[PDB]
Amino acid sequence: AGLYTTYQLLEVQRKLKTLPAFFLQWFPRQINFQEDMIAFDKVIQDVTRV
Amino acid sequence: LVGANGAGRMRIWVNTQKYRDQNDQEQFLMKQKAVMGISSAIEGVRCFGAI
Repeated sequence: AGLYTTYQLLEVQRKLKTLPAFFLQWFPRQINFQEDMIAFDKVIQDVTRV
Repeated sequence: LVGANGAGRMRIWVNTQKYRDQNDQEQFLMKQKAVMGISSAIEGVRCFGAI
């Protein structure tokens, strides 16, 4: 002590918050396209008719 | 819905298929507010006339 005390430092306590992947587990396919847009087609074929 | 020794047994089916009408509308194939009980002893016959 005297003028000022001495110190022994222990390890740094790092509270760290994450946000784990719960919704990404249904999105498996990755597409790294360089073009502009992404075209889809959906076709419904009504056959159940008398 | 069987009793004990295979007695009085009932098999419950639920049918909600939907055909498209003659007038192009959705209609329930099996009637929804009703109960039908059919056996395999109806012995039905597919009739086919002349083309």
